[PDB]
Amino acid sequence: KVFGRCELAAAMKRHGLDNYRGYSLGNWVCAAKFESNFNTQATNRNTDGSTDYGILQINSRWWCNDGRTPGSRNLCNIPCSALLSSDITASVNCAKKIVSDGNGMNAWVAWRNRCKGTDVQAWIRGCR
Repeated sequence: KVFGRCELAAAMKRHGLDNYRGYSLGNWVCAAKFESNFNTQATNRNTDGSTDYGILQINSRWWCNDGRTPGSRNLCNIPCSALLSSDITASVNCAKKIVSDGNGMNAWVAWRNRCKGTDVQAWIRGCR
């Protein structure tokens, strides 16, 4: 599913991401924009052999199981395929664990390089 911007904002808010670990909703929407272009089905292979999955590009080395990643820990106890669903619940629940792990949203490279320090509230402009 390719979410609309305000559609994704509303889903993320419903699931409690707005201000989670202190990160306002626009941070999460901006992260999803630049990690996946709002596409729940996005997958990208990494140099280390892991893959990033879903709307928030969750990594198969630490967080989800894809059956082909050396050193996998599956800390979010979930198949990586579950992070590609049109329902963002599993991605949200795993993102909550990731952002609590110590480095905050810096775990999302696209957030760090393209959202951090910017006017992120622009990402929820026009949204109810």
